[PDB]
Amino acid sequence: WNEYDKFYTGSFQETTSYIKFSATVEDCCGTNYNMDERDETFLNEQVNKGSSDILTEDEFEILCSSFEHAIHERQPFLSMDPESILSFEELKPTLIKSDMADFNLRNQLNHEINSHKTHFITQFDPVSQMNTRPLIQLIEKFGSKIYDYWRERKIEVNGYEIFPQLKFIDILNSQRLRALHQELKNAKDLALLVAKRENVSLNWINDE
Amino acid sequence: PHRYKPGTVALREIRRFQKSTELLIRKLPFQRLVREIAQDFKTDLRFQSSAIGALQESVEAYLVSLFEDTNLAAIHAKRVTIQKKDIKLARRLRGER
Amino acid sequence: PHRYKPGTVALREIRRFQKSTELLIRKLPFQRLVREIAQDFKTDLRFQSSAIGALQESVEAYLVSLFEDTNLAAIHAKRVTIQKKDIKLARRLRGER
Amino acid sequence: LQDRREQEDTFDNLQQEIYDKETEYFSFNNNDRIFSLSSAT
Amino acid sequence: QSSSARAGLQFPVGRIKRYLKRHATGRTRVGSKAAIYLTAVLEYLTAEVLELAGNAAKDLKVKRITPRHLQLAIRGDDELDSLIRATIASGGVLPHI
Amino acid sequence: QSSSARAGLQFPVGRIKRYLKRHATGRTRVGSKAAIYLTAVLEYLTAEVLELAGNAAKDLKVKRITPRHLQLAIRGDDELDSLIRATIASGGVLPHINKALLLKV
Amino acid sequence: ARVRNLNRIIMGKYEIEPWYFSPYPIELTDEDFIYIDDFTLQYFGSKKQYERYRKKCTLRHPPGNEIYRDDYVSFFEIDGRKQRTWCRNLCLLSKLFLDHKTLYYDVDPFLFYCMTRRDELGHHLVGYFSKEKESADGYNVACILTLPQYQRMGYGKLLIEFSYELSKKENKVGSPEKPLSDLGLLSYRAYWSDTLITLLVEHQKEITIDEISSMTSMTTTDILHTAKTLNILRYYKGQHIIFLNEDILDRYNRLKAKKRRTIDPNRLIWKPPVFTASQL
Amino acid sequence: MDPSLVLEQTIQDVSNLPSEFRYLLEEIGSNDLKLIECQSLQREKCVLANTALFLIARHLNKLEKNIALLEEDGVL
Amino acid sequence: RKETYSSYIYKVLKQTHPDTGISQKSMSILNSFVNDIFERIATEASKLAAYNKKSTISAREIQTAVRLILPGELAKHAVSEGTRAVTKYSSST
Amino acid sequence: ARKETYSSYIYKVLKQTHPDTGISQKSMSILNSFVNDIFERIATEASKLAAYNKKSTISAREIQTAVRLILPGELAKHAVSEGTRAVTKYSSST
Amino acid sequence: RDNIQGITKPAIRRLARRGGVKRISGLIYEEVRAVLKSFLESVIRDSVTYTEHAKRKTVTSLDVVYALKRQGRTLYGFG
Amino acid sequence: KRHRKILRDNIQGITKPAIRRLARRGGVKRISGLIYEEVRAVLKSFLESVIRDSVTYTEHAKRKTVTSLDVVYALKRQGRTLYGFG
DNA sequence: ATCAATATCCACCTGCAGATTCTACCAAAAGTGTATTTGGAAACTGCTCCATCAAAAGGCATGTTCAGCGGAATTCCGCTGAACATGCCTTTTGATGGAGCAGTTTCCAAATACACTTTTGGTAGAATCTGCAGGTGGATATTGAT
DNA sequence: ATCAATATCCACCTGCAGATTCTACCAAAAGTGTATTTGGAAACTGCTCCATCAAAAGGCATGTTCAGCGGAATTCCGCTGAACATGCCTTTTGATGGAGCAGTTTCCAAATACACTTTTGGTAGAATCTGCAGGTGGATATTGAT
Repeated sequence: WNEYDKFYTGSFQETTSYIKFSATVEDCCGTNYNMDERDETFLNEQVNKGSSDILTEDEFEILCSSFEHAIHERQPFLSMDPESILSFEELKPTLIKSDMADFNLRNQLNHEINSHKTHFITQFDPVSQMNTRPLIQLIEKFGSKIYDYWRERKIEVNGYEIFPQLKFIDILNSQRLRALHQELKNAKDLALLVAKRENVSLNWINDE
Repeated sequence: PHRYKPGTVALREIRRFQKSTELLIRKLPFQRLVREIAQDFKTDLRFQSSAIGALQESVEAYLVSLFEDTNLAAIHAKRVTIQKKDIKLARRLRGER
Repeated sequence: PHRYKPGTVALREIRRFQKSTELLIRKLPFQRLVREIAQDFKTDLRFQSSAIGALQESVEAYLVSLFEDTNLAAIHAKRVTIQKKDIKLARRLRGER
Repeated sequence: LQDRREQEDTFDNLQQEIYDKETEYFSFNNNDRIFSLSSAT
Repeated sequence: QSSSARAGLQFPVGRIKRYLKRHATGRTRVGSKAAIYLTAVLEYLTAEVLELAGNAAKDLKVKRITPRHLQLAIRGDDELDSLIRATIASGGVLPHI
Repeated sequence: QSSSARAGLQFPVGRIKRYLKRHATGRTRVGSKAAIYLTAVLEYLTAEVLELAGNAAKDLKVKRITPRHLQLAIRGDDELDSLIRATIASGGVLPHINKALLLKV
Repeated sequence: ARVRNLNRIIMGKYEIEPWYFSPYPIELTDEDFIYIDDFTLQYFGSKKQYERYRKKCTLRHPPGNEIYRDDYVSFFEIDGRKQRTWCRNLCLLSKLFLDHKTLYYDVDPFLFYCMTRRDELGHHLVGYFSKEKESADGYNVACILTLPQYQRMGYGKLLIEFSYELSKKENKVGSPEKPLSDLGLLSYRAYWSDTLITLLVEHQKEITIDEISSMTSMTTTDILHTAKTLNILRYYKGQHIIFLNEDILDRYNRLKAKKRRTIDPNRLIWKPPVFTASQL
Repeated sequence: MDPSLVLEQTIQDVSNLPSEFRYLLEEIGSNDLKLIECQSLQREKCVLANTALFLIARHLNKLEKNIALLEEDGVL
Repeated sequence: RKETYSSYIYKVLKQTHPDTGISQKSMSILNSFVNDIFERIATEASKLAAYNKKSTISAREIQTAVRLILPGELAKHAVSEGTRAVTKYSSST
Repeated sequence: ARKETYSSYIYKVLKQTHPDTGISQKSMSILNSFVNDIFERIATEASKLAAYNKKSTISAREIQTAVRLILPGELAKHAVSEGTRAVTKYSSST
Repeated sequence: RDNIQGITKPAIRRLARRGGVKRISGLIYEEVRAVLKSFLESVIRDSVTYTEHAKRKTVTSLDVVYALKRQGRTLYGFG
Repeated sequence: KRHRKILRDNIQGITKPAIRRLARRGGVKRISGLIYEEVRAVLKSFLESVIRDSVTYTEHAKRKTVTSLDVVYALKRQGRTLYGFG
């Protein structure tokens, strides 16, 4: 009964009328990953020798998630097969299209604004998600160092996985069903009432 | 030499007769009534004491039932009196003729 | 096509419906009603169409009897229409138990 | 030019073409529909 | 010769005989003196077809179809106090407002 | 020596079995498993008399006699309908007054 | 193996020795520890991660719409259709707490309402009660259970006197079933004791019995159970429908303490208009 | 079947969502109180503003895949 | 059972006024009437002969039964036609 | 000079539940008429359904449905319960 | 001569007030005599045909309690 | 699996205002409203009071349909016999 | 006063539908004839309950005043018949699944019936206490005058 | 509100009808083994019948609006029950006769059984045709705003 304040950071603000909310798990919780403890600190064992570029604690937690989205979504019939998936250089088409924590259905209408620092910031991923670094570039940068650990990781249990699981007419009716699309753009464009405020509001002081 | 409020001694009359249970009609005029109303069907009958007793408690039971449902029809009629029309209409809508 | 006084097409309708002889509540919603107030007692039973026919004529005879004696209650009450108080009055001194 | 004139004149009418597509309910009366969008200022 | 049709009453005295025997419980039934009964089921059943000579006297149309049968029983007050217990199917109500 | 009251019952099995042979619109009747019924009257004469002395002590008369029967044989809510066709002899009528008459006039 | 699984489990802010077995994921039993936090509800067994792996998410508040709010405890509403997963694990949060009802069929067709403490950072659940969609067998509520850290300040009672308010906020009566209650046997009896005496103090009497169901939605088949749970409330109907009484009133004078477990009847609707005829 | 059962179910996941045009304004209508009278908390206006259509964009996953199931029958 | 009172109510309607016609469900109406009145007289006749500690049924207790369960004028005409037909059976052996 | 009533059995059932009781013979007659005509009531309707169910042995289960059928609800439920336990304890003829 | 007037207006006044009436309108007396004679003749006719059956030319209590058990008004106590 | 057959156990107590036809089969004039809910309640009461002892007759008869004969016997002993329909 | 379009009764023709009258199996109860059995009819005897018959007192009867009461009327208003325009779900006829009834056939637990044989529950007197019915009397609760 | 005037609640007093044990007795049955004859529990398998289910046609159910009248409230205003009180009227009591109720023994008669035919009445194959239900246009009430 003293473990509280290391996982009790955060802030809070009260209500204005009532706390209305709606989400799912996999768009509120954001990421999807999972680790052991014996890969937390000594899978990066001798990385102190050769840490010229990035080597921190909180930068390898995102790309430990993305690769196992190939198995459970792109090949759902793969239920017990040990000769499971193609190698890391052979799964290169699985990075141009994927669904890692539902990425590209979150990143499809994200480049029409181009905010001055960087674009989309949501209140439904945690506070420090930018130098939590983009995996656009880190498959070809340090993608190989996580694969062979994974390539032996799943096969000790090979078909289910060691983290827990869940044990065992046309007429006049579908016409408003497409007339629920005159909201085609009408929410973000008057979110763009003030979502063009910020690219020049942030920097009024630079005459001095 | 003192006159009560009108109708307030009626309520203690009905409490007095309702708490008590004895056979409230008097027996021998009823006994002469049942005898010379039985005379019409064949003459020269005689009775038994428990028989005429059964007749008198049967008729006070049926009479008290018809009085309570005509009273309840009366107070349905926003009316604290019972008249000919409500006893015969209660007589009808409890079914029998 | 100017309208006459309010009421006489209703009274012509009561003479029409009274002198006629058909069944009046429409049959398949009543069949659904007797089903889904029946299977709550015990799980799935089946019927046969003459039995549910007998159900609907029995219930229409019963509540037309209930409406005729509540009509006599309403005409007792120095009124021309019916309310809730005369219908539960009529069912009360009917003696539904 | 990026510090002096752009910051409101390109923002004076974008907030007022809402008034042709708040009329998207017609094609209840609700002409003075102030439910959701007219008071965002 | 044939025990019913010699006897001038033409309902089957043989078939009324065992229906007492299959039902009554004093376990011996008199043979000839059940005939005295089924006179009555002739005499009652005449007395609801014979005053169903009203339709052939006033209701104009000859083969007697079952809403005709609601012009004798309750409606004809002499027969009412034998058939309150029965509610006839698809007949209706005698007209009154 | 147990004379057939040995299903925890205390009503005469022999006379109810002879009376079902007495009534007997049919012919035969199950002399061992007619015990089912005279135990069933053991409920609702006791559950009639257990509510009898349920409030017969509230009138403080120890030999319970005819009026207090009706004062909840017809006020007991569900034993009313099993006795509605009866009007028991000289047992009184319940104390009830409609409150339209009691209005302080 | 109907006993609690392992020897110590924390539920967010305090450790709870659980009561019974749950259909928990089996393979976490060989290590001796299982622990679980408040709002993610995703299961673990070692504090090696959620010491700061609850930087998985910034969820402070559940997606139930907080439908009441007061000085002290709020509550909200979950349906099993707009969410599929964390709606499900809240029962398996407490199938180790509940004695009988466990899942084989999936828990989707039940709306799910959960009582909740206000907190300095994110408001934490205490109870849960489970209304079905419409007219299972009547039975306006189902499984009701409070989190075992936080009883005896009286907060486990006021949600079973919220439960009857959303019956005439839809205008049909309702009441629970039998299934079993020795754990809270007098608790719903305690509110059904004082659901009537607190609102029999105004009647201008000669009042019937069935309008109580029209005004407090507590049904016709259990008013008489509460009219005999306490003293004599009869001896007047004898030729009609049941009549109710009053007495020397040593109750309302005791209704000054243990009275403030109330609700403000002032908030939003709860009709699900859709049908969703479920078959599987 | 492909019209019939697949008709309406894209509205009860939007039955929670008339709330988007009623989530949003009164806290933009409470942070206009912060600028009517130096850039301390003024950053976070956009980061709840940009979440306007973001789940409607997740509905735009569904409300354009259901349109993309027009061709699942030969008529439509 | 597999029995009826059909042809007997046919012939009684034909021994009265021959013009009319028995209909489809009316025979079931009259059959229900005759079976219900027979079951009625049978149960009260059996109970009469039961409670007077007697051990057979005769003519006279069903005579008193059918007097016992009718309106007066129809009972008198019924018992008259009853005595008439039972004595016409008694005339010839 | 021979006639048989239910006097002593009703005396013993109600002294056995409540020992501080006494009975007038008028109230004993009122209960005798009670038990007698509810007996005849069950008898006639039970015999009627066993008649038209193509049957001749008057068995136990039709009087079980009979006592469910004419007795009102809650007392019918308790009645069929103690009848069930009665024929249970009589079947063990030990 | 008549003796249905043998029952008197305080007696049926009491019999009414046992039911719970306050007011008695002064002409209900003759038809309450009428309804009493109607019920009483309807019960004594089947009682007298019960006693005319059994060859005893007196009534008893047993046949009149069986007669009330006939016509839907079963009295108790006396049989 | 399937384990349960379809049930529309919902608001069927709204039959119709054909109570405004069968009222007019009786002699009643204008009807004043606000009686429809308790006349639907009493129709529900009488129907359940006849169908539950009819289905006790059926479940006694070891069957699991009802027929016309046992339901006309059911309302025959219930106090008023439907007549000539079985 | 009065015409107004609306609804009502009637002769005339038309599909259809179930009486209805053989044909006849045909299966099966019913008339008829014994043999003997137990139950009803009549006569009796006598022990009663039913009828009827005189002297103290409470409950009916017939009054008179007066005030709660019902009845009549009259106006005010919400709420109900009636109409119309419209949605909806009945509303009849096929259609295949599929099964629970139902007749038959079957073997077997078990209720009837029977001589005996013991207890055992009515009953009828009968002590005999006692529970309460009635009466008297003292005090707090209830109701009307002012 | 502040007492006179009823009266009911409580307690105590004796008398007496009467319930409760009791208990012998005892005629009458529960209750006991012993075959036993058959009605019933169950199980076979054919198959009529219920149950979902659907497509289109259309009467009919919901909603909404408008005019008005029936309900209801509140009133004034004759009148008839209620309430006392005295006068009387038949009651409610104890006391002496007498025809039926309720036992019995015997006489015969009528219903059991049982079987031997045998008409007869249920069933359906099925004519048939007319008695209805229904349209449809020709005479006649229908009861108001004007």
